[PDB]
Amino acid sequence: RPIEPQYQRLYMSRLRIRDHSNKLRQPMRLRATNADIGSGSSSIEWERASNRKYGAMLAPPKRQDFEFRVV
Amino acid sequence: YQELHPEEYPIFMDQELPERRGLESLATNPSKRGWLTRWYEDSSKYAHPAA
Amino acid sequence: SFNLPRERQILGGLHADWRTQMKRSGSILNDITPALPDTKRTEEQRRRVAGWRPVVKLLGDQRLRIAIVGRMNSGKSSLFNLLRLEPTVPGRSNVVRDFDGITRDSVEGQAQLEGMHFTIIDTPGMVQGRMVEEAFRTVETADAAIFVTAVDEDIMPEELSLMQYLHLKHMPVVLLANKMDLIQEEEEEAVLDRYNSLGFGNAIPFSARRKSGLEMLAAVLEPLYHIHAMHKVENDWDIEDLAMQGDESAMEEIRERNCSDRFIRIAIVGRTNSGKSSLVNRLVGFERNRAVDEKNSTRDPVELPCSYKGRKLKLIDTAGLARHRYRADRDFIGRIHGLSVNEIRFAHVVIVVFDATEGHPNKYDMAVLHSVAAEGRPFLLCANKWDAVLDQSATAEAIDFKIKRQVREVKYSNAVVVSAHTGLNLTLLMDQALELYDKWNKRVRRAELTRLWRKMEKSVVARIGRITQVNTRPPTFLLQLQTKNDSNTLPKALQEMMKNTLVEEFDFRGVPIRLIQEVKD
Amino acid sequence: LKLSPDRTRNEEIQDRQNAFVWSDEHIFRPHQHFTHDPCSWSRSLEQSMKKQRKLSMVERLRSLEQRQLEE
Amino acid sequence: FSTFALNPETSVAPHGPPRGLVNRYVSMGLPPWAAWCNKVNRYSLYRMSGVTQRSFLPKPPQEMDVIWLNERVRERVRTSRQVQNVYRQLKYPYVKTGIHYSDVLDHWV
Amino acid sequence: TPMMLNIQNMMWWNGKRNLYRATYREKTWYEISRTGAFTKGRRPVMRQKYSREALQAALAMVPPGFEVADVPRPPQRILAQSEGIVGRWYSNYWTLHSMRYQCLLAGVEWPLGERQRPRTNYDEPFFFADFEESKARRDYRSRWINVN
Amino acid sequence: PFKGLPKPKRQFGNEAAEVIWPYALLLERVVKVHPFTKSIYVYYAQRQSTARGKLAAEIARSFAREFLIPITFHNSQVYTEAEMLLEYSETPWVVLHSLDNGQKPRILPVAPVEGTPAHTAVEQLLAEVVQGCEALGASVADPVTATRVLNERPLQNQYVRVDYQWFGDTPDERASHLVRWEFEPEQIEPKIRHRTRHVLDWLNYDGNLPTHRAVHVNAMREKAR
Amino acid sequence: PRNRYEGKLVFSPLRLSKLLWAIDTGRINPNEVITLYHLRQANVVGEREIV
Amino acid sequence: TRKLEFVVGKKYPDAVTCIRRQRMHRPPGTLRHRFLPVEREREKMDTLQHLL
RNA sequence: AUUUAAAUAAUAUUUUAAAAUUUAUUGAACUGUAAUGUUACAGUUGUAUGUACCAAAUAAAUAUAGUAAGAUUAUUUUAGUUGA
Ligand SMILES: Nc1nc2c(ncn2[C@@H]2O[C@H](COP(=O)(O)OP(=O)(O)OP(=O)(O)O)[C@@H](O)[C@H]2O)c(=O)[nH]1
Ligand SMILES: Nc1nc2c(ncn2[C@@H]2O[C@H](COP(=O)(O)OP(=O)(O)OP(=O)(O)O)[C@@H](O)[C@H]2O)c(=O)[nH]1
Repeated sequence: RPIEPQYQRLYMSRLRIRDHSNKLRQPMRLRATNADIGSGSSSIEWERASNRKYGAMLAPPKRQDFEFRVV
Repeated sequence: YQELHPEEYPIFMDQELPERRGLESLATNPSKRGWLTRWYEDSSKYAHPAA
Repeated sequence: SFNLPRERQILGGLHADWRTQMKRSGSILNDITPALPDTKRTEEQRRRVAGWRPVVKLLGDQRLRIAIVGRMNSGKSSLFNLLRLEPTVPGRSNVVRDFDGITRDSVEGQAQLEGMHFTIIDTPGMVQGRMVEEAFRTVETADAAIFVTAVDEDIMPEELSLMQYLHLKHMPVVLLANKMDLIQEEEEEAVLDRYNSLGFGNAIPFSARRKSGLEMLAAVLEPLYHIHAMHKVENDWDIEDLAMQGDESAMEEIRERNCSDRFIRIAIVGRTNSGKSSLVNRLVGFERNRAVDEKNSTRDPVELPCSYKGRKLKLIDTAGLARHRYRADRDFIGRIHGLSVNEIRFAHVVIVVFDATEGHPNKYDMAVLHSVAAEGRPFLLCANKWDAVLDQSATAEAIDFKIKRQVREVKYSNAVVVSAHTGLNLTLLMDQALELYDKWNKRVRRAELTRLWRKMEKSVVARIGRITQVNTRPPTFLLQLQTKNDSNTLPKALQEMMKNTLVEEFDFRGVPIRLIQEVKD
Repeated sequence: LKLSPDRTRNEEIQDRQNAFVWSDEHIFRPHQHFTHDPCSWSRSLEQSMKKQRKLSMVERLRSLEQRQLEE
Repeated sequence: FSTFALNPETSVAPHGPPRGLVNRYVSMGLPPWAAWCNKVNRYSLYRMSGVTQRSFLPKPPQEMDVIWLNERVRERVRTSRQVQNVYRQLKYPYVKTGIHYSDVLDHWV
Repeated sequence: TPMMLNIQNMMWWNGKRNLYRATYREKTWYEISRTGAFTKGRRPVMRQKYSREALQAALAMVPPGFEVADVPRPPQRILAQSEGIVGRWYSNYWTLHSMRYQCLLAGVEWPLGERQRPRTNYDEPFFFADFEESKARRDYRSRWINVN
Repeated sequence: PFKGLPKPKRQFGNEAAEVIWPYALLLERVVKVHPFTKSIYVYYAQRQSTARGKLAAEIARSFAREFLIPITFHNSQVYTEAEMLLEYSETPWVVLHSLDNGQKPRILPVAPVEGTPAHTAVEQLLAEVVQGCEALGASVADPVTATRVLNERPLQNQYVRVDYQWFGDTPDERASHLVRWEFEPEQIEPKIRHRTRHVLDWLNYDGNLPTHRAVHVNAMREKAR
Repeated sequence: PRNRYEGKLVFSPLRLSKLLWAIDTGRINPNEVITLYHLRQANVVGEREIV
Repeated sequence: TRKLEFVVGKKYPDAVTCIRRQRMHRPPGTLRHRFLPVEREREKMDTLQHLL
């Protein structure tokens, strides 16, 4: 059942407060989505960073090497 | 990443197979036309290591 | 040639298994201590135990005695607590856990299945493949035995040896399988076939969680109950016929007066290593319980009926009381502390043991004494290890100083020195306990109370005109206030002074007293 | 509220709810074995729960029986 | 049967730390359960990695009269009963007066 | 102890400094923390790109009776650097495999061998001793069986 | 020393199962056979009339005692057994089964060459047995069903009375010198009242938690002293 | 609810109508086997939605 | 109470109310009260026995 | 996953003032002791006081400034409710 509109407004305000001058900017989502996760990597400075692009953290871990030691 | 940036890989780097979740859901799913359906259905690979 | 030295990967000497790390951590996490093996009894110790004498007579329960035996985690404690039913001491539940050897000492309690009243005994599980001497004694005393086994663990050479021992001793034993809810029909067939081929006979299925087999178990025991009743009545007829001797006449007198009277619950309390188990062993005349140097030697209360000087009673030993600081870290010992407190709350007399080697009772000892006083049980204080303490006079002076410094009725508590190994003043301790119970049940005259109050008023708010003793077991006095203002009660200092006066005059020395402020209406 | 119980509240609830046995709570005539199964879903779930665990005793007995049969 | 027990057929969603995080901790060289920490940032990861030794000696190397081969004073940290606060305490090695006998000197030293 | 007490002793803040620290730190804690610049995650390690003749000369100077399996991968707490052909480069794990990749790119035949030998069928020897307990787990047959 | 393990078969040829096996010997003898192999049964005779028969029986006994328990230990899905028959004979044999119940078991005799050392004879017999197992596994029909049966089959090496000397009793102790990525999140996840508290106590790292006021007071007192 | 745990398969939508519109306009060649790389190069999708 | 009055007022606006404020929320006149203090929770059983 | 949008931008958030507390340091020329004007002892503190505000002095700091308070720079204006 939907939460009370007052509390929903309070939470949406807490999401809005990030950028207040820009009225065109839609409020932040409760849970991050693909576009929000990928925008940072899409930016140019991150566009060059190949290790953080296309959901690198979201994807499951890479297979470790045949021989692996930590000492 | 390799598919989106083939320029950076002059040679076909060994492609790791997906995880167990991927194998169960998509890669080896006849309904989804998983690209590993044929490999999963094969039997010689279970028959002998050589195959 | 080109190789690196072998070396551990995880740094700091840690372990990849949080369970291994937990067991390394220890007490704060694993509160339950491991199984206690049989103690090393020397030849001299055996000789001294043989030389001991029983200061009280242990009574053989006339009802059928049935003992449950088997390996650890076999469901024996669960079956025991399902069968048992205590109408007089609620909260007597044996500790049950998934660990091994949780039951430290043998326990006994009255149980009934289908209107058949008998006494059932739980014994510690096999440890090192050799049951403890207390378990052997209890099994031998018991009239019948139920050997309980689980299905998630195949039979073991320890169980085979126990079965052979029971066969050698000719103990009538019935085989039960207590975890049949974890097994399926096809596997049930095989396990039941193995149990049948064992040699005893058709193993009765049972499941403690499902409470299945209780109705079936009763049918198996009913022949034993009937034959035991026949033997009991035969013994009674023989006693009646041979009463002319005099010893049998005295036995008949005992067996009549025990029914004509009611048992008095004497509960022994103390810290983990006070020596209450040794004290009860000395009192009963042998090592019914087990005493070890380990702090928390026993984890469950034990009750032993017995008669002292022709007065029935049930001597009770408790696990031990620990401070909240320790209990919070180790809740489990907190559980056994709660179990002990439950029995203290229902005892008719309480005896607090404190090791004399310490030199004087501890603050926690005084706390326990005040707790029993508040509960309203005649409290007695006993200094143990008196044969080991060095400065007897200094220890006695310290004990007396502590008692005097105590503020409430505990100030009147009587301290007695008792030694287990040597066995000193045990008869005096029992006599004092009986005297305390008599004072507890003592009665006072209304005229005497009124005259005493009048004299006190002349000797030293709203006055009172009528004082009477309403209750009997805990002596409670009702004092009526000559005012209709419901909040104009008496000062706590005044009521404490009145209680002290009553204790001093009517000899309620080791007995707590209660007062009720009543207003007219 | 229980200080050191072997069974948590959920475990106690499970133990009390599993005490129910339709076999004792009702009767079942032979003709019904071929046309009716009151304990279908619950009994299937119970059998699956039993399968979840693996009993060393029964496994060893079955393995020994199979070894004897092989010869 | 009981509805308070998860059905064997049902599969609850994964909740604990993922294989990626556990692999990061293992690569750092810690047990998998070491992934259970109240809070962790880049600096905390560097601190708990162990590549840097946070120990010391009572006196500088040119003044330490006692023979400390590799033992150093180390502070151990213990959380309170509530995880809100932590207390630290320094620990020193077991200094035993070695009364040895040297063949060359022929006399106990 | 100031560090235990969490006292901010910094020369530019209060003119003080803890006495248990080191006066010179070659690389700050952030530099130590950044591992991608220290390990072989994605970064190339040998910047030299030799020609076919140079690769052949390197393989010639490599001594006989040497296999790639004889050079274990260095642990993670060791800098992943690939020196040139300065000396016995075949000892350096990263330089060896970087030269292997360069030879693969250039079409130069690689005689040293593979890092791991896949044993497809059951052939001699039939019994082997592995006191390190790694060969049995790493066996291709075992991996194949587990996957199946 | 070890309790709860199943009791090994008490045949006259199954002395290896009863004898305690040091872990060093098992590590030295590591034999891998096709897991579709189900059971290996070596059968030899107590006494042999002919000298060649006696040699064959001797090499069969040596092969059993040496490479029978190791096969079971290192496969965990193969039941290996040896039996001595109170009967004259000169042709000891080996019976190989497979997870396919429809597959006829294979019989491999012992055929010693004119003259060779015991070590060479045992090695040749082991090679022949391994080749036979591989051929049987390859010829098994319905390999998918065979693999399912392999998954469903229990471990047959539970009766081996191994003796770990210095490697460690637990698998973690034995593999302490290796990194194990094959962990289960559910198993590793600590399950205790304060798992974070206990983890931080175990490994001395503060979860960015403030120091204790008691510690501050003690430190100030020490500074004063 | 709807927790994006690591390894969860949360695919970004790709409207079949959008793909057909791209083909009709001419940014995607029907004669070739379409792939995510081809879509990216044709610019029918942006880097924001390539997770 | 607040809950009852608000529910009835906001749902049944034309709801009549029958109350005597003088004797509402008070005990009857033929009722006597006795608040007995107890030094500790243990004395409560003895007080109850005395009352009975 | 039957099934309609969009200008990917982030950095900020009055001002003055809490009995503050924290870190480090100095002061026995005043005062209070012991010693015979001088010496020795000092802020989890020396003997009412420790240099004309003893919760001392000096140096550093912008603590839940919030549920203290005060101040807050741009007249000629152009639309809804005045105790719910
Ligand atoms: N499935 C199932 N489990 C049971 C049953 N009865 C007991 N258990 C389990 O067995 C464990 C052992 O508990 P107890 O039988 O009470 O312990 P005990 O009988 O005193 O054995 P010891 O502690 O070694 O002396 C308990 O934690 C229960 O979880 C049963 O009927 N069915
Ligand atoms: N020398 C001596 N020691 C005694 C005496 N009475 C008790 N003890 C001590 O009590 C120890 C045995 O422990 P227990 O008798 O079981 O008493 P406990 O430690 O409290 O055990 P539980 O009450 O069952 O928890 C012995 O090691 C003795 O040191 C005594 O009269 N003389």
